[PDB]
Amino acid sequence: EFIETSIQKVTVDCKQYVCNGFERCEQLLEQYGQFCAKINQALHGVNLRQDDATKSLFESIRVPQSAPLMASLSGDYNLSLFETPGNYRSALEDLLFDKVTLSVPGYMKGYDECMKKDLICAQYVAGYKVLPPLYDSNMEAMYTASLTGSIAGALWTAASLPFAQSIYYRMNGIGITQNVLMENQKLIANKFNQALGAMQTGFTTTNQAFQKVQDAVNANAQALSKLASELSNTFGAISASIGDILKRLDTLEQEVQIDRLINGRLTSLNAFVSQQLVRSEAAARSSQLVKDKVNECVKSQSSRNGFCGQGTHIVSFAVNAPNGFYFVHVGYHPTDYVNQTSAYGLCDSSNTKCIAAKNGYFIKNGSDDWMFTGSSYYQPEPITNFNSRSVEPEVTFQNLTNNLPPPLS
Amino acid sequence: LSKLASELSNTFGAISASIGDILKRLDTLEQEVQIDRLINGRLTSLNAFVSQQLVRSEAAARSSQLVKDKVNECVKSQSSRNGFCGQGTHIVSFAVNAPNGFYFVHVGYHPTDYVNQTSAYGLCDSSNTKCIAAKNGYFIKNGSDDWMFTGSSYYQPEPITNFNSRSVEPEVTFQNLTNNLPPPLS
Amino acid sequence: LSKLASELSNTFGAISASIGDILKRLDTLEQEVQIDRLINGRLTSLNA
Amino acid sequence: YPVGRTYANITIMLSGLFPHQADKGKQYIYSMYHMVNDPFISNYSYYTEPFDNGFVVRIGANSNITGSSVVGSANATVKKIYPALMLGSVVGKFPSNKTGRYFNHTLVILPEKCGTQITALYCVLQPKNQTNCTGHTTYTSYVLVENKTNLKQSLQTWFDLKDCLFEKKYNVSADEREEWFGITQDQQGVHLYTSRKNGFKSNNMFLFATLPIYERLRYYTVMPRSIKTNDHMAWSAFYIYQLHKLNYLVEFDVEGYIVRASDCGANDYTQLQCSYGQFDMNSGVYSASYFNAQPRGYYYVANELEECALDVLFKNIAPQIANYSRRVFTNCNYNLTKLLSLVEVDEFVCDKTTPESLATGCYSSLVVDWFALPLSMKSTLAIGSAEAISMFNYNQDYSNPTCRIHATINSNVSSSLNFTANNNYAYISRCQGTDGKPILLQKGQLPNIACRSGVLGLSNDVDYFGYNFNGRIFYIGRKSYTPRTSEGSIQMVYVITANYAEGPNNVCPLKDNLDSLLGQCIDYDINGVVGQGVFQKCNSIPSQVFVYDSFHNIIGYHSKNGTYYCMAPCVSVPVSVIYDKSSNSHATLYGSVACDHIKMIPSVLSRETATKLRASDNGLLQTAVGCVIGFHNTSDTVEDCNLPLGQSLCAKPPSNNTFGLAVMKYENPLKVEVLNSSEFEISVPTNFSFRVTE
Amino acid sequence: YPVGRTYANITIMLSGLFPHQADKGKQYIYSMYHMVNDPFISN
Amino acid sequence: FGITQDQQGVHLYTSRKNGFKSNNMFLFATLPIYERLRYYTVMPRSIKT
Ligand SMILES: *[C@@H]1O[C@H](CO)[C@@H](O[C@@H]2O[C@H](CO)[C@@H](O[C@@H]3O[C@H](CO)[C@@H](O)[C@H](O)[C@@H]3O)[C@H](O)[C@H]2NC(C)=O)[C@H](O)[C@H]1NC(C)=O
Ligand SMILES: Nc1nc(=O)c2nc(CNc3ccc(C(=O)N[C@@H](CCC(=O)O)C(=O)O)cc3)cnc2[nH]1
Ligand SMILES: *[C@@H]1O[C@H](CO)[C@@H](O[C@@H]2O[C@H](CO)[C@@H](O)[C@H](O)[C@H]2NC(C)=O)[C@H](O)[C@H]1NC(C)=O
Ligand SMILES: *[C@@H]1O[C@H](CO)[C@@H](O[C@@H]2O[C@H](CO)[C@@H](O)[C@H](O)[C@H]2NC(C)=O)[C@H](O)[C@H]1NC(C)=O
Ligand SMILES: *[C@@H]1O[C@H](CO)[C@@H](O[C@@H]2O[C@H](CO)[C@@H](O)[C@H](O)[C@H]2NC(C)=O)[C@H](O)[C@H]1NC(C)=O
Ligand SMILES: *[C@@H]1O[C@H](CO)[C@@H](O)[C@H](O)[C@H]1NC(C)=O
Ligand SMILES: *[C@@H]1O[C@H](CO)[C@@H](O)[C@H](O)[C@H]1NC(C)=O
Ligand SMILES: *[C@@H]1O[C@H](CO)[C@@H](O)[C@H](O)[C@H]1NC(C)=O
Ligand SMILES: *[C@@H]1O[C@H](CO)[C@@H](O)[C@H](O)[C@H]1NC(C)=O
Ligand SMILES: *[C@@H]1O[C@H](CO)[C@@H](O)[C@H](O)[C@H]1NC(C)=O
Ligand SMILES: *[C@@H]1O[C@H](CO)[C@@H](O)[C@H](O)[C@H]1NC(C)=O
Ligand SMILES: *[C@@H]1O[C@H](CO)[C@@H](O)[C@H](O)[C@H]1NC(C)=O
Ligand SMILES: *[C@@H]1O[C@H](CO)[C@@H](O)[C@H](O)[C@H]1NC(C)=O
Ligand SMILES: *[C@@H]1O[C@H](CO)[C@@H](O)[C@H](O)[C@H]1NC(C)=O
Ligand SMILES: *[C@@H]1O[C@H](CO)[C@@H](O)[C@H](O)[C@H]1NC(C)=O
Ligand SMILES: *[C@@H]1O[C@H](CO)[C@@H](O)[C@H](O)[C@H]1NC(C)=O
Ligand SMILES: *[C@@H]1O[C@H](CO)[C@@H](O)[C@H](O)[C@H]1NC(C)=O
Ligand SMILES: *[C@@H]1O[C@H](CO)[C@@H](O)[C@H](O)[C@H]1NC(C)=O
Ligand SMILES: *[C@@H]1O[C@H](CO)[C@@H](O)[C@H](O)[C@H]1NC(C)=O
Repeated sequence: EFIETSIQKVTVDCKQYVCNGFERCEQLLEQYGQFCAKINQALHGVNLRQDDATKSLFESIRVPQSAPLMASLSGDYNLSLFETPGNYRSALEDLLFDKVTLSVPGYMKGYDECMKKDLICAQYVAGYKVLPPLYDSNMEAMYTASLTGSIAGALWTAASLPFAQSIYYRMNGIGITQNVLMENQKLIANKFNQALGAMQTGFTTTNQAFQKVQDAVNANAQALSKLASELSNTFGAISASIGDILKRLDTLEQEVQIDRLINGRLTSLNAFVSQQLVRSEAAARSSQLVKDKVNECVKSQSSRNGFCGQGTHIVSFAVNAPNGFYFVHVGYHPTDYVNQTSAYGLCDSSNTKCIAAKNGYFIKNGSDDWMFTGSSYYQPEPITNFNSRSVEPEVTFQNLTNNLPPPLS
Repeated sequence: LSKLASELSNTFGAISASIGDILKRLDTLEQEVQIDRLINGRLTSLNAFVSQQLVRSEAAARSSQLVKDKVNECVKSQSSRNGFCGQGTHIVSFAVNAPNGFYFVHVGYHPTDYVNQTSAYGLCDSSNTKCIAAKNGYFIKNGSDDWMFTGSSYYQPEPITNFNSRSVEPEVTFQNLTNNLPPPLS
Repeated sequence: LSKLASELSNTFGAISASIGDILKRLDTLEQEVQIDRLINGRLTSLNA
Repeated sequence: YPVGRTYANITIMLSGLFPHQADKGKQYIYSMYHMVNDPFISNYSYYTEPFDNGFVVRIGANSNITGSSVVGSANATVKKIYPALMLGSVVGKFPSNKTGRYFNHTLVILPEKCGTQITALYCVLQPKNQTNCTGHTTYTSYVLVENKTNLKQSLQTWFDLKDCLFEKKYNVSADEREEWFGITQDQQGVHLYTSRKNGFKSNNMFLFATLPIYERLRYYTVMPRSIKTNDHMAWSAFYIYQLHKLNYLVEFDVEGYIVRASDCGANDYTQLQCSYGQFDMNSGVYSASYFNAQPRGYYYVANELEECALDVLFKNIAPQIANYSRRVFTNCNYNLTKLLSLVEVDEFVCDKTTPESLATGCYSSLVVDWFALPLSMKSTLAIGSAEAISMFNYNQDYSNPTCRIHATINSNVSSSLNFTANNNYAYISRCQGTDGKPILLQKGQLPNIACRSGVLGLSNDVDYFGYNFNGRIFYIGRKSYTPRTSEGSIQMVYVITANYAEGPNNVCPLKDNLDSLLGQCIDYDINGVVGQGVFQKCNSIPSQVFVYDSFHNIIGYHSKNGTYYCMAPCVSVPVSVIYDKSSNSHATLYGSVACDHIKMIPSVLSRETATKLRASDNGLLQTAVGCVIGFHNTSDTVEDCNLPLGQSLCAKPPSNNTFGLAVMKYENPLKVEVLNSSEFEISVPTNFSFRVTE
Repeated sequence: YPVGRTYANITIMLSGLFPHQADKGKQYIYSMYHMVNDPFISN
Repeated sequence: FGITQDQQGVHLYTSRKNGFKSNNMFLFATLPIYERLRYYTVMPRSIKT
């Protein structure tokens, strides 16, 4: 699932956009007020707010402790998609930036090939400019790599753990019993690699989340094209070129035609500024969402359904995206269910002390001899003091005397 | 407010920004043409102000929900999540009024100097019958043996005591020791 | 929806809110002039 | 001060006549008599400087100090001396081959009685043929001399006044403070501005005189003045600065006086101030505009072809309106003066064009429709007419730029070139078919052949004649008219339709370099395509000429000689201004452009960056976001940046006076290593400190 | 091809004189003399 | 091949222009016929064997 947390920072030369450097148009524009100063201040304000939002987001993502060798030193968990290997991006970040149809403008010498030889090349004729990002592509990837290397800290109250031990402690708190993990270590790792391989091979036009990454780029491209396409509209005048209006028509009627061009250009610029404000509000909401998603899913385990992906959350990985952040949520999806019955809590007929199930249920194996199983996997076992607690007696508790568990005897 | 107030003086292509001067100077056929282009500018200004007020109302609704979350997670109780309730590790927060909103003063716990140390997942004897784990800390070691316990946010070697170590299940990765075992495990 | 539907009857300074009546009542140049100020109003309504 | 509107305590943009920033002007010095003694002068009667939207004079200044006498070597206290100007419309030469003579009427401004009265007389100065005065073969200069205690009586010695209109006298109180004086000519007359209006407490200038002078002054000179007395006294030097049509950003104070302004094209920081309309700015990277990208040249080329046959309009007989003739002119150059010299035009009706622009301008075709029609029925050709002319004879197509010229040819010219009208003239007054309805005529079409054949067949007027033609019978009507005026002249109507297109635009006006204008903003007029842009020489279909863009923006031009020219808009290179409020220093970012391009467009940049980039080289660094000027590479890494430049790039403000180009470094977290063993290493603190985050 | 303005690599909404889709038109065929005299034509 | 009458005369279009590399048609002639054409017919012909 993908969240878009960055708008396209652009600056528009208002005077060149509206009047194309013609003194007659600039004389007629001054009776519409201080439009260019207001538009310049609005664009500078939204760009400054976007820079502050990026700084705050990356300061929230930053983790004080990380293990850079954890993603490479692991068991059968093929974690090479998020492994940092020139380019400091991981395999998934490179895959996201390569499979998307994004035209990155030349920030260092892009004027030399746009001219002297396309929204990255139409900015030098339409009088706008896409500002470069606040952080380099490498520097953002080091933040993402440090976050990925810090995933396997100790969940309880820093501490560096192997990835296998960390997913073991996550699935133990899921509800799967102690003895199941030791008997299915190989099967669990082989099941993890199958899901990651399926997510690797699904990068096509079939998954909706990558299509969101494409729609963000398409929205930015449509906004820039809509900004640049009003230089050809006449808006009812003889032509869209101010010089042709000045050459063809007399002084009294040039005012009418130039004014009806000016109103169209003003409407286009104001519509662009309002769109940038709405997109800035969306980016602020999505930035708060990304902060919450990172700090909860990537740095801990979720106790709430739906958030941190569907199913029941185990581990999440956050990587960079062309316009935002990309999250990979690994969940626990059970397949086959077995119907059973259990009790709120069992105890002897005297009701002196009574116990309750901890992270599971007290199932019955036959007509008697109550056992304990995990809440997420079926594995009956004798009741032990480390999987039950002493609680208050209740009137709905089961009364048993034939076979007493060692907490009850 | 300045954008709303300073566009009364814009002629918007007319001969003047005053309706009375247009009515006095011009005939009844061109009066419509000039007054209409003043009117269009005024309507554009009012519609722009209303749309801007709608977007600012959206921002105010989102920030009001944010302030409710900040108060109920920072001020009335301390928060267990990082980044939220200020940077660092949250301890206490104060909320005061601001001109257009609310001001929050978050006080955090910021460590300065660190000491490297080694610890263990658990701690029990060679029989591996009952084993313990540290509570709100790690089981540090001061040499060959004699495992001790310190806090997770401050270095202070203390003897292992039953109120700071709960009994847990035995595990295959737990330490085995029989020389100076703590009173929970003796 | 009412704001979308009720701004089709505004003339926006034209002689009528119907294009057919404008084409019936005016010559070519004033047809071009007066239809354009209806068009601007409809574009403003749709963009709003 | 901008006359017409008074402002107070605001900050707006003006577009009046102002001098450019850091203009030294021209400095003039007045001397004394020697130690009989002789005047001492400074060749000031030979220079006829251009007027050029007026000038401004800094009267006084450099005063209250110990100056230097010009004669000999002596020092004395400097005092304020009022200059005496001499303004005229036409120049020439004295009869000594020495310049400085103003023919016709001459506005002469000169002070009276040690600068307590200002006399501005405006009249002709005839030279006086005497020895050593103006108008003789032996002549050096004219000097305006006066003792210590009138200047006009000294002017009577050299020149002889004749036929003199007025003489305005203005009173001025003698002081020693610095005074501003300015002159400006408008349609009302020659306005005069001084800083002594509304009290004398500022350097702003307000209008105090408007002399009626209705022909434009183009030249001005300064009387060489010397005052009869070495170490006695000294006189100040007055400076004259020219007024240019440009923009300031001004700031008014509480009593509505200009206390500070900002020349928009002067610096990069003033381009920032003018682009945002604000004086006091905050630190940050901004986006500036070009306030110095005005065009500085001109270019005009067009295809040269044979002359169009416009002489067919004035031969054979004048056509009837019912049988008018049409000619379409393509692939030829046209001379419309051959049309407009033989006729007396007294009405033109045009849309989407003007007759002034019909003579110039290049089209794709030229459709001319002409017929004979009296001027008394010229309303039948008007738009929306309900007469029989506009529905059966000639309906005008208004979808294209047209000009309907109602012109007459007098009998002398028409008899010279054999233009005659002797047959009957008539128009189709009815064009009904067999069914009872009239056949209306489409826009821009000849009359219906069924009605036109029948109408041209008849010779007498009839309203409901039944014509046969071929097959179906058409009921037609014929009404006659006389196009010849009873004086003898013939009245014609010419309809000229001009078709514009984006193609080759072959038909162009008839008339009887680009390498010198490369790299500057120029006005180009190439094959009927007008606009603004700079030109470079890029590598090269060399027959479609204008290579376009997907947005139909012209990006290059193929010259006729074979070379390929590389145009761009004058404002195309994006400019970011890095301003720091504490240090009050500015630097410039040229984003996304390689740093060889800026060195070949120094004309369109600001007035200070042009002089920095034209004098030698260096100062330009190639970053990952563009070419900066005003930076220096420091190889320093920072963790936070108050002026973020781009891709992990800082800008350290100065504390020469150049910004430091730092990079953002990623502060690595405390690295921990994973465990193979059972034991796992931990990071625990031993010292803390409370920190606040508001 | 729309005269008066050229285009290059762009999808644009045109308007002009064009034939409607899936029109068969009118098919005309020529021949030789019927079988070298008596030429063979249609009406 | 295509024909079209306008206000400036009768235009003639063919696909052989610009090297004859496409099926698009470009203007190659403009006959000075200012009478608006109403009808057209196909003249029969037969080439010798
Ligand atoms: C377009 O047509 C007009 C009119 O035919 C041209 O104006 C003509 O220009 C010639 C060239 O100078 C003039 O001839 C001059 O005649 C005087 C004596 O009359 C002679 O002393 C000069 O040496 C010269 O030969 C002619 O008078 C003038 N005619 C008119 C009516 O103005 C015009 O030149 C044409 N345009 C172009 C670009 O050629
Ligand atoms: N006979 C005589 N006449 C004069 O008018 C005269 N004026 C001066 C004035 N000399 C000076 C010396 C320095 C600067 C000067 O430093 N000006 C700065 C501008 C800054 C400012 O002073 O306001 C400069 O740009 O040079 C000006 C005038 C001296 N002797 C004179 N002697
Ligand atoms: C400008 O001055 C010239 C003379 O330098 C004036 O020309 C004289 O005009 C008068 C009156 O028509 C004639 O009697 C003279 O014969 C002219 N002399 C010469 C040499 O041409 C001219 O009229 C003045 N201009 C104006 C507009 O008055
Ligand atoms: C030369 O000195 C005189 C007086 O010594 C100056 O005149 C004063 O200028 C100030 C400046 O605003 C005024 O406030 C006073 O009212 C003036 N006093 C008089 C008596 O006029 C004069 O400005 C000095 N000149 C220069 C160039 O500084
Ligand atoms: C109506 O006008 C047309 C053209 O303006 C005349 O046609 C010309 O006739 C002369 C002699 O009859 C020919 O030499 C020309 O070649 C014709 N030109 C064209 C374009 O057809 C026609 O004669 C006029 N009708 C009448 C009755 O005078
Ligand atoms: C991990 O997967 C990649 C492709 O998904 C494969 O090339 C690589 O060999 C795998 N590594 C292991 C250890 O299976
Ligand atoms: C268990 O015994 C207690 C006391 O005799 C009684 O209150 C309770 O209802 C019994 N539970 C059941 C499930 O019968
Ligand atoms: C402690 O002893 C048990 C049983 O002998 C063994 O399984 C476990 O691996 C031992 N722990 C270590 C750290 O060797
Ligand atoms: C002039 O403007 C300033 C702010 O720029 C303000 O403080 C001051 O009150 C204004 N003066 C008057 C008389 O209003
Ligand atoms: C002025 O020039 C003319 C010719 O140019 C010459 O005949 C005459 O002698 C010159 N007079 C003086 C004083 O130089
Ligand atoms: C001045 O007068 C002398 C003789 O008196 C004569 O030769 C000369 O031409 C005159 N010059 C002028 C300009 O009248
Ligand atoms: C100055 O005075 C002397 C006599 O006192 C006189 O001859 C001379 O012309 C005067 N200078 C003028 C009027 O310029
Ligand atoms: C100028 O001053 C003189 C004498 O001091 C006086 O007669 C005249 O009226 C004054 N003129 C003005 C306009 O003040
Ligand atoms: C035509 O020329 C003759 C001879 O020059 C002249 O007498 C006659 O007045 C001229 N016609 C007109 C209308 O002036
Ligand atoms: C006018 O016609 C006469 C008749 O012969 C001829 O001599 C003369 O040259 C013609 N003039 C012009 C200008 O065609
Ligand atoms: C034109 O091509 C030549 C051939 O390589 C090259 O040297 C030159 O730099 C090119 N010039 C431009 C402006 O691209
Ligand atoms: C600045 O210097 C460093 C090291 O000397 C170099 O790596 C860097 O590329 C330089 N930057 C520029 C813009 O030249
Ligand atoms: C903690 O650090 C501060 C600042 O480095 C120092 O002044 C203080 O003495 C330190 N306290 C201890 C107990 O080391
Ligand atoms: C437009 O031109 C580019 C480069 O010449 C080409 O790759 C592309 O296929 C063309 N068409 C479209 C629809 O972009």
